[PDB]
Amino acid sequence: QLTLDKTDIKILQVLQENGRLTNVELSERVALSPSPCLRRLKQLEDAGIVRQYAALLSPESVNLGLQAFIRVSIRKAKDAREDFAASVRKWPEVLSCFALTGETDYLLQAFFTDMNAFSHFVLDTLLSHHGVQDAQSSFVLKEIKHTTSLPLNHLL
Amino acid sequence: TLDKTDIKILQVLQENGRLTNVELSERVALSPSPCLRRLKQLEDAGIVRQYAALLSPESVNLGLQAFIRVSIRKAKDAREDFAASVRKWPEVLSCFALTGETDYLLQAFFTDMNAFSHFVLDTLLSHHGVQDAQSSFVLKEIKHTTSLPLNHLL
Amino acid sequence: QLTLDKTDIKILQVLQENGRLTNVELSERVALSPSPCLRRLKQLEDAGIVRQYAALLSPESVNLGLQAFIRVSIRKAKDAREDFAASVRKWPEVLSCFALTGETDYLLQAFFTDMNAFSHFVLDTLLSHHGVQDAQSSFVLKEIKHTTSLPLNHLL
Amino acid sequence: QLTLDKTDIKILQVLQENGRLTNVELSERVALSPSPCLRRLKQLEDAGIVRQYAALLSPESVNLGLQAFIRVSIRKAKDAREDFAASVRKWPEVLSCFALTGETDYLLQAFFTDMNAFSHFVLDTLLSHHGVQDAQSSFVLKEIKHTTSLPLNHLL
Amino acid sequence: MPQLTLDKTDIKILQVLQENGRLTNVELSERVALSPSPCLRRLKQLEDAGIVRQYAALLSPESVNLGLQAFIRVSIRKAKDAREDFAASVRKWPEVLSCFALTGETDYLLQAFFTDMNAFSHFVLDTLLSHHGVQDAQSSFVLKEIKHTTSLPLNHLL
Amino acid sequence: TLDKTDIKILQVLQENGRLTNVELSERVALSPSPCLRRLKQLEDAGIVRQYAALLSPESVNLGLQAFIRVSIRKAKDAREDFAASVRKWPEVLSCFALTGETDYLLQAFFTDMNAFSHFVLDTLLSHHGVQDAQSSFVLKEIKHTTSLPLNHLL
Amino acid sequence: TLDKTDIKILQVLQENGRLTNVELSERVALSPSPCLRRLKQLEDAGIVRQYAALLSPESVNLGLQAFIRVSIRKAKDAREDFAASVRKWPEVLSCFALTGETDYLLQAFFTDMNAFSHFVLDTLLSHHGVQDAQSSFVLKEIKHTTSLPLNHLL
Amino acid sequence: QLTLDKTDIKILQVLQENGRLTNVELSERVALSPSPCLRRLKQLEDAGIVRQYAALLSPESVNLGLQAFIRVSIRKAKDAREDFAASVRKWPEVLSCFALTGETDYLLQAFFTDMNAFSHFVLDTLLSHHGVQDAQSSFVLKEIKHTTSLPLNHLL
Ligand SMILES: [Ca+2]
Ligand SMILES: [Ca+2]
Ligand SMILES: [Ca+2]
Ligand SMILES: [Ca+2]
Ligand SMILES: [Ca+2]
Ligand SMILES: [Ca+2]
Ligand SMILES: [Ca+2]
Ligand SMILES: [Ca+2]
Ligand SMILES: [Cl-]
Ligand SMILES: [Cl-]
Ligand SMILES: [Cl-]
Ligand SMILES: [Cl-]
Ligand SMILES: [Cl-]
Ligand SMILES: [Cl-]
Ligand SMILES: [Cl-]
Ligand SMILES: [Cl-]
Ligand SMILES: [Cl-]
Ligand SMILES: [Cl-]
Repeated sequence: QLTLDKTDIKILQVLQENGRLTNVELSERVALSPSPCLRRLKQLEDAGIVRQYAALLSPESVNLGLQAFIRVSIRKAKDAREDFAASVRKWPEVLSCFALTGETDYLLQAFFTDMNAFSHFVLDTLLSHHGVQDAQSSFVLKEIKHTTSLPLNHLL
Repeated sequence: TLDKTDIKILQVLQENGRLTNVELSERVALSPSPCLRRLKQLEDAGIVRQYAALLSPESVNLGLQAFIRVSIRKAKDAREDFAASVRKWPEVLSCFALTGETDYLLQAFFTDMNAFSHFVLDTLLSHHGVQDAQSSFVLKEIKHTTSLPLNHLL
Repeated sequence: QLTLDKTDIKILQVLQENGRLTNVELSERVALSPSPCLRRLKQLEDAGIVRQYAALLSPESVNLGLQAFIRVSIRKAKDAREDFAASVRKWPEVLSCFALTGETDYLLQAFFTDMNAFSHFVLDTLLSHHGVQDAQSSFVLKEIKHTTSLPLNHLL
Repeated sequence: QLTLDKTDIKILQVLQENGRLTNVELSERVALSPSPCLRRLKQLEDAGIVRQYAALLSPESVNLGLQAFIRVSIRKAKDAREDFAASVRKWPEVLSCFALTGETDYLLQAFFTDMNAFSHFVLDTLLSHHGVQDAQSSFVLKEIKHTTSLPLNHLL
Repeated sequence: MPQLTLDKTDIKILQVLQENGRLTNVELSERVALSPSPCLRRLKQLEDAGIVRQYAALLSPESVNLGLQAFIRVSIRKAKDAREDFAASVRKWPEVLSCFALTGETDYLLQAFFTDMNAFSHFVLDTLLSHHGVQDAQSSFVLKEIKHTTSLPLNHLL
Repeated sequence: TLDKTDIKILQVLQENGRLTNVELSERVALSPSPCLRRLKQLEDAGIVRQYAALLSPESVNLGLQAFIRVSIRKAKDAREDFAASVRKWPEVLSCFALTGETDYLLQAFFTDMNAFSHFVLDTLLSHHGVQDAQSSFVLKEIKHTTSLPLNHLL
Repeated sequence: TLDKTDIKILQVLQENGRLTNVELSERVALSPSPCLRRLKQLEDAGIVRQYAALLSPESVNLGLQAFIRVSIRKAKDAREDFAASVRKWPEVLSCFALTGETDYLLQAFFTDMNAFSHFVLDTLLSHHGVQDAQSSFVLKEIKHTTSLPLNHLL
Repeated sequence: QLTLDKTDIKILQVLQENGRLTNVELSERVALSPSPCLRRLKQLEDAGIVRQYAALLSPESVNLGLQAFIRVSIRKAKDAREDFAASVRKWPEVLSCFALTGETDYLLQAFFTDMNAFSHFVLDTLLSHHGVQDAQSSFVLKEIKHTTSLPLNHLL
């Protein structure tokens, strides 16, 4: 079970918040010299800790006013879970999809311009999928918090 | 005014947040200087809100991922107080007020059930604004990206 | 109370579909001369059988792309229902409100431009009303049928 | 499309509540001369903003004392949704039907003389529809508000 | 114990009376192959034992214009003497024929009769929901009666 | 057509189906013969449909009262077949097709959970027309009368 | 039939199942021979069905305790096939057919959510007789004993 | 902590099923001499691995023919949880009580002679507890499986 030191956590905490920092900029943030700082970054990156760097966008800025959480009930037939998994990976409007432990078989998170766009997706793609028994959706009224930064204080 | 090129820039940067302008301009078929102008404007307008290192939960021993459905107390200030506190809980990555029976959906990460339990009993349910909560946990990730769809703009 | 016959039913059927027929046009299709037709229609109005003539609009034509069914739970406090009723009647986005027999205390039918408008209303107006314990909402994916015409065949 | 101003909105606000006003009456209320007023209404009709004029009746006055909200669960089979939609459009007791985003696949609003008539409809027509999986209903205890007027001032 | 107390002919008497509560002793005795005197003694024991708790005329609801039969699910408020106060009021409401505290999510299940939905609505809005003990109620209505008897099964006593 | 006196007759007999005409006459404030004649009209109008002895469940070792919520199979004749079977199960006193989520509500009596369990598992759930069933049991009987309200008729 | 002393023996042994007969008899105020006779009769009668060492779940790295609500498919032998399988799943300690909307409630133990996920996805949901399952997890154990109440017998 | 080898596991597997085996019998089972076996068991006890030895009884043999699973809703005040836990620990008919992650706050497992006894407990002890908001229950129709033995193969 992974264990990091005080400054390696600091590095990871800076990178999560600012994925596009030069080494000097990171060095300054974590209180190291660029050489030791770069050396630390290597090993973290080489450990698989960092899986991707991403630009995160404002959904409103690209006319995606509608954010849906869709609860999908899967058909109880063979390959339905697999087939559905495969299709969801090819739907760009669905950002995330998890098999969950409760009543909802799959929770999907998806973005749309408006309800008309959402309606076309649900009726013409989602519910028509041979592996999908049913779906029900709720929508975002307000984003309270949304970060991609994982908690790391358990590592110290 | 986002055209085919602005969209491509956005699509490339969502997948590869750490691309050099050299590689960016190449992938979006622009000379370096026009490309750097476009990106900067996209950044200044707030279309690009942040660049982020995305870590692997497993790699950092966060094996338990929770979706917590929170029922808020029906009292003045509860919603604000709760929102204010959730912003200070680093195990909670996102919190959305929703349109259905669930008032707030939280997505959070923990090492194991023990850590989750300490959070729920001693922090979440003990918050004066929280009436109740129930949770589900991830059995399997089928998909997870931070990339928004952009095709509707085209 | 009026006694409605074949001809009165025909009048109501004709006007439910075509509310703006002139008396001459109405009289032409119902088997009453224009004078008795005029008189009978005023009787139907005066009896409260015809409660209103309305122009019906297309929601999409006036940028109302979001139609919501809002299930509201009322607080068990004195005046909650009465204060809620009074408020609902002054909320223009809300077209219909019915106290119902099942688990939902009140069902509201409302129109909005988009989810953002819906959110402002739910958060700033509905959920902040002192009589309102909670709300949950569903939205129209597709209109299969929508008429204002009541069935009248049982009267024949 | 058309560009709507205060006067156009007023024309629409007035006709939504007073569907049967003569052109002269309408022109007096909206502060337009009869000729321009006539032209303008034709344009609003032609644009599809005004889709119908209807006499609205009192359900009680025509012995339709039971108003049902029916939540219908559709069978997951090919053509079930379309066969159901086709049939619903031929059932005069059902005034509206909407496919919704939540747990209910379709919400129906229907009027009946009484529970007897409801029960005949449900047992002999609705639940026996090959496309219908199940139905459950709620009935109106009290009407708090019921209008057909859409809110328009967002256009100003 | 009833198994000890009641024999095959005492069962027969209870079955007969459950279906035909207005039989004289001579009639009852004739259907149970008993003489009036013993038959009357046996019935007396059954009434004194509390086995037969009541005789009643059962009416057709439709014949008295009671077209609406409701099953009402009531949630009690968690307060001192909410349950007691509610039971007291429900015992006074003639439209409610039966009320049970149940083991599941529904706190109380009520069975009630009304002429139509308007009368149901007046009861619910003005009487039931206004009651300080009542947190909430939700109701279903009979589409069709498949079976309705008051006769208890007695074969286990044999 | 029913007047105040007809209402009194039905009210009285609902509570005591064994009352002699003499006693009934007194309670409804009629002479014996006009009272006997009114009651025959009511019996012949269908208004009185039955006279019944009502027994104590506890007295006959039926200490378990169940309300069973049955989901019917969505098939031709599953309803008709379930209905025909229910009519032949003496432990089931009442069965109604309802308007809500519960397709059929059955009211039934058993000695104990043991006998209930045998009924549920070997008779109810094994029926071809039964999709599922779930049950609640009586904790306390607050009220139980067979008497209909009649005040609406006056 | 169980007298006051038999009850005492059962009370003591439910809490201390490995006591010597000498120790046992000292705690019930009996000589060893009578105490030994009594215990043997209780064992022969089937009253004491087993002696068991009880373990700390956390001590053996079983930090996740699950309650699994399983819906059985409506098909011939599904229930029986599901029962037989459950009996061969060591992670499942108990399984009850219940009266409410949950057909079967299982109590099971796992090291963590990863192990739980494997069991649910690869074993449970893949069983032909399982239509659906949903689970909850222990946040805190408030009380857990194996001792049956015996005061009703006194 | 105490690190378990295969022979410690075998001791636990054997004693979980037969908690009353003598040291001679236990050591024979697990392929040890009596003395080492005695020491190993003591250490497993001292480490808290074996927390208790128990005589397990047949519920039916002692007239406990009703087994209930009680889903309790706790009153949402700071005192309710601790007061309920304290009271539950003193109710012998409740064998186990767990706070769960789902909608049910606490799940109780409890035994009674019959529905009379259960009802008395629920109405007069449980529902009347100041910390209990509500409770709902299910009952065992059939025990498919019931053991106290934990699985231990993950340790091998
Ligand atoms: Ca599911
Ligand atoms: Ca809510
Ligand atoms: Ca409600
Ligand atoms: Ca659905
Ligand atoms: Ca309840
Ligand atoms: Ca149903
Ligand atoms: Ca079930
Ligand atoms: Ca809860
Ligand atoms: Cl999966
Ligand atoms: Cl929208
Ligand atoms: Cl909020
Ligand atoms: Cl559709
Ligand atoms: Cl009605
Ligand atoms: Cl019982
Ligand atoms: Cl011991
Ligand atoms: Cl043993
Ligand atoms: Cl875990
Ligand atoms: Cl043993």
